[PDB]
Amino acid sequence: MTEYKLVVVGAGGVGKSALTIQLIQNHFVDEYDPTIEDSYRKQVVIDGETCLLDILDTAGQEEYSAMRDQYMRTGEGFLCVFAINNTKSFEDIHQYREQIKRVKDSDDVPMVLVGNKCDLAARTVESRQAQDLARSYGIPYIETSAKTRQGVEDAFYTLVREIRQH
Ligand SMILES: Nc1nc2c(ncn2[C@@H]2O[C@H](COP(=O)(O)OP(=O)(O)NP(=O)(O)O)[C@@H](O)[C@H]2O)c(=O)[nH]1
Ligand SMILES: [Ca+2]
Ligand SMILES: [Ca+2]
Ligand SMILES: [Mg+2]
Ligand SMILES: [Mg+2]
Repeated sequence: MTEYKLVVVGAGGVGKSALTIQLIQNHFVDEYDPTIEDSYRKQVVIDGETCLLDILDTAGQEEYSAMRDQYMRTGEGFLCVFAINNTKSFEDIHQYREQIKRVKDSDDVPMVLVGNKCDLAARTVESRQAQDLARSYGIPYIETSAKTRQGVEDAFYTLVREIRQH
């Protein structure tokens, strides 16, 4: 069938693993175990097409960031994740997009900007700010909560739909 290689990137603690695990395994990981590099696979039907999703869950911690470049190289589409209660994670999105552009040697790589932890009330990144960033990149902005599952499928499926416009 059709395989889509998705890669989840972004600062430490923003919820990359929680997001991926919610999508693939349908539960919320409450604890924080920093990731090195993990992969998940799942068959799903997206807009009538049977899809194999290969999802790479990457390290956001510099200390665990080892050979992230080598893992990112294979990706066909990237979720760039920040947390809406972590202004620095938003400010650092550019670093991740730059790394993507380097590893893919392209300025045209499918991506979605994701503002996670939208269930939390200590918001310091307003939707409009993130929309403006996404607009400058020519990509969608979607808010998610790995905790409530809000927007989780939408984020990943939207990325698949971006890969398809490639
Ligand atoms: N309230 C809330 N907490 C969340 C959400 N997503 C993740 N968390 C919490 O935030 C912490 C970090 O989540 P995690 O998914 O491990 O982050 P990460 O981006 O994978 N970290 P790392 O880069 O170190 O691997 C965990 O305690 C997790 O429960 C969310 O949408 N809402
Ligand atoms: Ca643990
Ligand atoms: Ca390069
Ligand atoms: Mg993780
Ligand atoms: Mg402000």
